[PDB]
Amino acid sequence: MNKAELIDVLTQKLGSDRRQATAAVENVVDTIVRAVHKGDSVTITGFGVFEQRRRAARVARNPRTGETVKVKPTSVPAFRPGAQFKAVVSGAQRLPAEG
Amino acid sequence: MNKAELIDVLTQKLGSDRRQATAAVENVVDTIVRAVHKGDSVTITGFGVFEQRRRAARVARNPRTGETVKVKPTSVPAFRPGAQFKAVVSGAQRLPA
Repeated sequence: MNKAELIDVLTQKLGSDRRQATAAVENVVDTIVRAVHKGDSVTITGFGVFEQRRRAARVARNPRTGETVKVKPTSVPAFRPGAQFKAVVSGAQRLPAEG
Repeated sequence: MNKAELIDVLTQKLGSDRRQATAAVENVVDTIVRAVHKGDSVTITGFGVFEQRRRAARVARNPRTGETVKVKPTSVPAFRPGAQFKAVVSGAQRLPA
């Protein structure tokens, strides 16, 4: 699923026009990204937690020379899948049914 | 930021009712989860890629008993942060102003 298709899907669920669904996706993404960039975590309960992490000084291998090099700490985004996302994908919980 | 706060911010950006922003968040979530569930990946370009992976043959120590067991294989969700999401968080690229 590419982003346009995500938007087509969301359009039918929301009963919006496509521009609205596009705005929603882009602005969900942007809200998340700006929070994390501030060092805040974002918990979308059930789905997962987006956060910023600070990778300590560590080792990596320099592709162009093959030498191991010690690279500097780096702040990185991460997502921890929440229990319900995991439960569903692992087969331990069924997806929501019409109700 | 909690989910309700994400919804409040989205309500404000979209100029919608809160109920609509709530639908937006929950149905974005459901669309992603369900695609990963059927084994497909969802690429939200810039942001990242949600995917399903198969963990096979992993060991673990049952911290109840202390004994090392092989854990039976499981399919798991994952998210790979996108190039641009990393570039903002790392400080490489500035956010749009």
